[PDB]
Amino acid sequence: SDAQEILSRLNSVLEAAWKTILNLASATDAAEKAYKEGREEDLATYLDQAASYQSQVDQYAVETVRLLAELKKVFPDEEADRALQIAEKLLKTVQEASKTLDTAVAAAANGDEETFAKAFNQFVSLGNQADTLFTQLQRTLTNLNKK
Amino acid sequence: SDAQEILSRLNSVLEAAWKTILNLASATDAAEKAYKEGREEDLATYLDQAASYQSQVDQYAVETVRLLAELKKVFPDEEADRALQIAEKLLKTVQEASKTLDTAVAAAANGDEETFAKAFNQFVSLGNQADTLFTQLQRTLTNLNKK
Amino acid sequence: SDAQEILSRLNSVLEAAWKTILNLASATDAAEKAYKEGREEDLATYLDQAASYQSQVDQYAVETVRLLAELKKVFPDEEADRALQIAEKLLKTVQEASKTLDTAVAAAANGDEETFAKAFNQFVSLGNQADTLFTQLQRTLTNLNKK
Repeated sequence: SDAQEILSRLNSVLEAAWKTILNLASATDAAEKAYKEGREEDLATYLDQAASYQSQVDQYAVETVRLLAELKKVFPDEEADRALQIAEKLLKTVQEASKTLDTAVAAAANGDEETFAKAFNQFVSLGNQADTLFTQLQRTLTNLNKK
Repeated sequence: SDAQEILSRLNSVLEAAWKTILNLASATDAAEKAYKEGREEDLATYLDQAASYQSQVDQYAVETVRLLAELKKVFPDEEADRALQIAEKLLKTVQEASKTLDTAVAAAANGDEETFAKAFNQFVSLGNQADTLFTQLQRTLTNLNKK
Repeated sequence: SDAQEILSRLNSVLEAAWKTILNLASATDAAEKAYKEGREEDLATYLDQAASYQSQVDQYAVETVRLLAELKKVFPDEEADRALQIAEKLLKTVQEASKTLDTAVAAAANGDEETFAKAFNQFVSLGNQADTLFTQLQRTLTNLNKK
């Protein structure tokens, strides 16, 4: 409650989430390299790291929706509803990435490399889509904090 | 990686997975209660806890598949193939539980109770299917262990 | 140092402690269920989980007492002293709960249902006393926060 704690907690969440997204991208790049190189044990380690980071991204995206949902109850205006709709789409995308990574992780564990490569590429694309939404949300929040 | 060594590592993973499953069940029961009692914010915390334990169960289920896939490489076939098939099904089921719990967590944050309830009930049912597979897997492994 | 950093730290602590109190309630519910259903290994796990959350509650209560005393020094306030005396009752209560839970853990370990049942019932009751004090504490901090 009180929009100013909410907006400040939001900025902290998004700052932590961006770091997690960067770290996830380093794990993703490492996994792709290990796959190309044929190093299956390395790939397993990098996928497990990626899965861990993705779980944190998902958690932060959940918290982001919850904070903006609260903001919208406190100050029901067009802006608040727009910011919440972006965050809800961000959450949908990151959870779609999580599902796709799960498919890829299972396929690599099973040794089904065609399923793995397809799902892993879908996972990379969804991350890039999530990044676009993340930036959009940041721009909207700039308008809501008003310096 | 001898066969006796792999089988030992498996028994330890499944021991740890069972404890996580007990934690997941307590979190699930608590969420159901908070849901029934209309404690929105309490439910949110219990869903986050369930989601964390679920991700831990999924990681153990991945590790279990990886270990059995390795066991099938040290074998010229055995009841390894059957254990691996069960484990792969267990992983698929627990990942479906993660996917449905994600949907529920998002619907709860979005304030969409119909979508929450449908997904949460799917999550619970997949947990029961996973429990059956986990018990089946333990029974299969006992026959591979030789004491 | 500076009444506002102390207040924001107290805000963070009590928010973290409320989550821990939820986790304690879920473990307690789970132990009760395992006890009623006669699943002694499940019960032993859930008592251990309860004890862990209880001790985390204890630590947050310690930290809250220390922080309120610090606030009383640089922002003397009859609400800060009110909060401190509630926080100190809370600490005494949650410690008492830890003691009775220990008695229950030991009773379960010894397989002594008559000691166990008395200790467990006292533990649940103390947890309720603590929940009430925590509510009062929350309201008092809301007063101090003075919007």
